[PDB]
Amino acid sequence: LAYMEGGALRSMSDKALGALRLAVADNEHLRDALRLSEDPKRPERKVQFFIAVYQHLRERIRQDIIRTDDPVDAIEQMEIELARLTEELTAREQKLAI
Amino acid sequence: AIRVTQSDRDLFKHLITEATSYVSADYMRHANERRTHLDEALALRGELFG
Amino acid sequence: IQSLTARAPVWLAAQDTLNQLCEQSGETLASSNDVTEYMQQLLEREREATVERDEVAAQKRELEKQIERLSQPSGAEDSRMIALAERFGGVLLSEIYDDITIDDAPYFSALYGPARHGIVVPDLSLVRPHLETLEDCPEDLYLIEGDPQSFDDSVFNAEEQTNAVLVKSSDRQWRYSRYPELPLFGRAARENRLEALNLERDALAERYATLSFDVQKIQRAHQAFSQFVGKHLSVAFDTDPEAEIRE
Amino acid sequence: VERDEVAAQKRELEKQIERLSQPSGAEDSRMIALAERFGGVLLSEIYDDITIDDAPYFSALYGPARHGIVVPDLSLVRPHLETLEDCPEDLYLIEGDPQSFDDSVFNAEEQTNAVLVKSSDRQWRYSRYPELPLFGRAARENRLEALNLERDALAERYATLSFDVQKIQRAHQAFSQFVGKHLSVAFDTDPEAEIRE
Repeated sequence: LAYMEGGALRSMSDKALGALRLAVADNEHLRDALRLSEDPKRPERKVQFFIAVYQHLRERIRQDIIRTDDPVDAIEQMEIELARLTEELTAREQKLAI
Repeated sequence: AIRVTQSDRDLFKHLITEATSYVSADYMRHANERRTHLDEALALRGELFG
Repeated sequence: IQSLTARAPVWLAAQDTLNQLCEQSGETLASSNDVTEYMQQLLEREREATVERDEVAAQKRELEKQIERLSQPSGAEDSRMIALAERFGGVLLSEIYDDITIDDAPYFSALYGPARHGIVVPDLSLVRPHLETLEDCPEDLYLIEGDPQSFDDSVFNAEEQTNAVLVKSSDRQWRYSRYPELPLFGRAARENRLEALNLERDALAERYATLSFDVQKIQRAHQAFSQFVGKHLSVAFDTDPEAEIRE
Repeated sequence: VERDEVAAQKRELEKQIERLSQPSGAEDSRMIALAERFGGVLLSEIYDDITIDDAPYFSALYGPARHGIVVPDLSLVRPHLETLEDCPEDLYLIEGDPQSFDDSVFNAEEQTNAVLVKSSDRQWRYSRYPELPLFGRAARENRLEALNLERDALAERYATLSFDVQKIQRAHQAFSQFVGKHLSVAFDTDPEAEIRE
């Protein structure tokens, strides 16, 4: 992004915020943090919001089947699980009984 | 199982993307603003001194 | 400077994707040829992991088939035998010996030999008309005559020996059966053995799960590298523009 | 992936053919040793040459007893019986002349594609006609050749797939070299016009 003008950066930021408002509608902690983040004169608030998001995700990982703490890395494991489960779903068809 | 994992993956993948973009774009905009301020300071300093 | 500036963003995007990709792997890439050789090593790991996966799958299939033979109703060649048991006024022999103890089970299994899973039918002439119709049955069907409710020991020319039994089946014919372990009859503890088999098959299922996961991981890694080269080589491994612009 | 698949199937066929150890189709040597230990001969060895047309009928007739020793005495076995431990778990023995083996005692009655045998008092045995009978083997070379035909078909398919993969890899190397040495100028316009200007 270093080789872009500020107008494009603001456009992306605004559209991302538009998506976030809907994504985070139900939660309250994240909603409060996002609310606090939008004053341009206090930048660290945005990174604090980011930290809140990451922690919130880490609680929801369900490590019974997954081990990565970083969610971004956990995406690949969910993808692998989908592929493997779809493969197991194939067929057996040895059906014969009383 | 495929249903549950599908829901979890969709949620993660969308929320993480929006959070990351929203935060990082502003971070870089601040970096560029600081660079512009430094350039302005040096230019006006140079011509003032000369 | 204008040329370098136009070129820069593409090179930077390419570098970020490359760093993510190689860091995701254990080895660090440095050139196009290097990436290709890494492709080849990835293929070799695919075709090894798949072999172990398939072999474990074969063992698991054998285990389920073995377990299934011991299931129902009195574990036997159940596919046709149950219908064949009711289509004549008879009872399955293995079912008559459902209750026998573990100590007499090997003896009886040796005694009855292949005929363990025959049917008891007290006349054997009433089947003679039905018989021509049997086109759907095990390749060797055994029939015995006696009272199904209080069946007497079939007249065998039997003779007990050390850990074995001798029998005269016919004039000028004898059979000699050695005591097996974990027999057919006594289908009370044969549930004990299928319990042992369930415990055995659990491990195969677990191991197969891990191997399949590994194969999928390798396949997706190859997909990632292919996607990369599809979208990336135009500027891969080129010299850094930040440096030259600074200069 | 496909050439590896074909190689695996060809291994399976080769394993199946190898399982035809001796002479063509494996026969248990332990039974030969047992036939040596008692005066007699292995039954399949006696009927190994019967016609393929009647072979399924005979195999249906004998049932499990197909693998057994023809001992005309039955006096040598009984003393040695308690001495037998390595033998197959269900050993079968028949009495008759090994050189000219008279029909075994079966009250056999022939049904449509099946046989019925009154084995003993209060016992009948019923069997259907199989294929690949133990008798009338004649080495069953035709099955070995059918398996060889299948194996050679798999080998040929494997050869074609290996050749195809080699072609594809060569094309890949060509492209790698090209983007390594001409990509910087690929698809650009002719400079002579600009030079003229």
